[PDB]
Amino acid sequence: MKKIAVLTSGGDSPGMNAAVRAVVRTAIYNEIEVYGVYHGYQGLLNDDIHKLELGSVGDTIQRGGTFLYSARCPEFKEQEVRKVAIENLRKRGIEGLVVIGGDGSYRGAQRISEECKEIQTIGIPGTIDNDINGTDFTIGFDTALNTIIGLVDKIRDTASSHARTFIIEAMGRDCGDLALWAGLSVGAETIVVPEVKTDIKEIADKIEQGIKRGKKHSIVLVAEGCMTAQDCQKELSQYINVDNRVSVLGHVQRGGSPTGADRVLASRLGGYAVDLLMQGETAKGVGIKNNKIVATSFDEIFDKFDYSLYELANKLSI
Amino acid sequence: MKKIAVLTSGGDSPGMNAAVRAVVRTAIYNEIEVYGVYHGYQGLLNDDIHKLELGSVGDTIQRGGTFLYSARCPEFKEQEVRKVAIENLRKRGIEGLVVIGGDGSYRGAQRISEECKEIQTIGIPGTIDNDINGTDFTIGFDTALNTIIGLVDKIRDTASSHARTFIIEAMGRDCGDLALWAGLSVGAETIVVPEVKTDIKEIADKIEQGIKRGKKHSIVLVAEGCMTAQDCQKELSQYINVDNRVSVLGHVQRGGSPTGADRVLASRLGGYAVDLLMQGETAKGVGIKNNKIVATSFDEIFDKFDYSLYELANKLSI
Ligand SMILES: Nc1ncnc2c1ncn2[C@@H]1O[C@H](COP(=O)(O)OP(=O)(O)NP(=O)(O)O)[C@@H](O)[C@H]1O
Ligand SMILES: Nc1ncnc2c1ncn2[C@@H]1O[C@H](COP(=O)(O)OP(=O)(O)NP(=O)(O)O)[C@@H](O)[C@H]1O
Repeated sequence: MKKIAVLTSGGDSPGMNAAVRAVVRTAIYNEIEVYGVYHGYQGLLNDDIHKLELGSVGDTIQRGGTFLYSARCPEFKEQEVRKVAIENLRKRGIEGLVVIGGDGSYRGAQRISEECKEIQTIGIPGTIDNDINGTDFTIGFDTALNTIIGLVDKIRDTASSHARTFIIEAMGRDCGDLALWAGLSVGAETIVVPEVKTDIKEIADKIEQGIKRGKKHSIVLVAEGCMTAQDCQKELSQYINVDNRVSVLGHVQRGGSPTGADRVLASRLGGYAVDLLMQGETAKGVGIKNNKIVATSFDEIFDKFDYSLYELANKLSI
Repeated sequence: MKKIAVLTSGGDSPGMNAAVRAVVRTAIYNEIEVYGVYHGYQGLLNDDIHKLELGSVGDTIQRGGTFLYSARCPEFKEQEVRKVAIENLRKRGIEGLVVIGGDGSYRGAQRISEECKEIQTIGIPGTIDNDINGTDFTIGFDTALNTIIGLVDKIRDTASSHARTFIIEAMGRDCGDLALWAGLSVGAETIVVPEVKTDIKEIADKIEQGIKRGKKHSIVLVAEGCMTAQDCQKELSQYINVDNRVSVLGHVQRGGSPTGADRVLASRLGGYAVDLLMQGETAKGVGIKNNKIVATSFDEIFDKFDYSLYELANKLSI
């Protein structure tokens, strides 16, 4: 393991920079040359590979997004195209490749191990979802959660007092963890998530039942996987008279400085990824499982929901 | 278990309110009457006990500190004094008492179980320290960590550019976790903690060795357990010419809105505490051990340091 490349792919999440920083610093410290791949897997095809120094990642740990960029490269689903990406690494004597992204970007990394015995591949879970296997939390999740806390606190403060209701759309993809954790933290009366059978009657039953009993504003937190905020406002107007503040949080949830948890967590995994490449291991995602740093094969990853925590959220509301 | 009292003791930490909120809501939901004890154990002697309703804890989850207050009651170390506190609960038909504080406040709770078979006692780890046994993190730690991130980022931004060095004092008590996690997150070149043998020569060796090699500012993060910030500035002037920004963070670290992690973590433990009182258990601290909610006897608690994570911090700096 004498040369390592690293790349960022998929949705950008807070701590991607810290993770890169960790990989670069760890590698150079172990006398490995490191190459920054720009623009996700698009970069990989464009031969947008550049050698990185210790200074390349100064003043980054606190930075939102990724300083190598990210892309969608839907063409990376093809053997023939991926051939051109492996050559670009092959020709340059790169033996290890580190991928920081979601479960989609992992699949790309799994392929490269399958289609090139010469390149070791490791995955680092840079995503907001908490959707990734073999890790309890992903790098981005804790930051997003607070971003939602904050923006909710701001909708509250910038609102008319006539507003009884806050139908708030939170980002995950197919995973209701964000909305459950965010819902709990802003003390939301309803939480709508793809994992629990959603009773709109019951939710309107509740809003009518406790506001009009003297509640300032109820807030409903909604997982994008489950439905849109406007959908929830539509479906709730089917029982009850409410249209008060359909706030569609969106891509702001992806931005902002990583919180402490993500910087630390990113750094540990960024390091670990480098250790495992030197150990000669491959085709694994790294993570934190039961407060323990671990590696899980891309096999096991592609072959979570705490209903307890959800029930508690509802105990705490009424 | 028909009546529960709850109290906050010791240093106030972010999420104490969320924890109370959780206890109150959970108890009432299970048709238990709940009593708010004001001013820590001082309240307990003053008979500052008041019945709480669901509304008593509205608009609190996001609030810093505790709305029942906290006190130092050094007199609570005495059998005779504690007699008067047990009567005050005894006379009122209170069968369970919930204590939210540090390991000091736990000891008080352990006593009451030992000196009253009639009152079940549970402890919830509301403290910044991360000093408490049977829990990986305490309620307050994640919030504090970001408070340090933020205030450091502000010292940076509000500083002259002539300043090469930032000797920053972080709060823990006898535990260097905060300074290690904070140190890592602001990318600090030195981290001074009570657990590792501190080489001041080596630290000045490093500042001289890399600033004067073109580094804007080095930051040194210092655990209060280990030494004062001024002590570190003094001891460093014994090798090298530096006195640039001895910022003594202090009690601001205790304040501020809890982050997401602490609200959630507080809520889970606040609930769990109530469950365990109904289950008939006693003299335990609750917590989260290897991503699992657990209870540990006050016995085991009074009978952590990741040197790996510390080593990584130093790999990532130079
Ligand atoms: N199933 C797949 N097979 C091969 N390559 C893939 C696959 N899925 C994704 N990729 C490649 O990796 C990129 C990742 O896209 P995407 O699935 O949006 O990222 P993600 O890593 O899941 N992040 P997020 O969108 O936050 O979940 C795609 O643009 C492709 O370039
Ligand atoms: N060893 C003890 N025995 C009996 N009572 C105690 C003991 N230590 C503390 N107390 C009581 O509990 C309070 C807690 O004080 P302290 O040790 O400051 O709190 P803590 O819970 O450790 N929080 P922190 O200061 O953040 O660590 C004291 O003021 C006493 O009222």
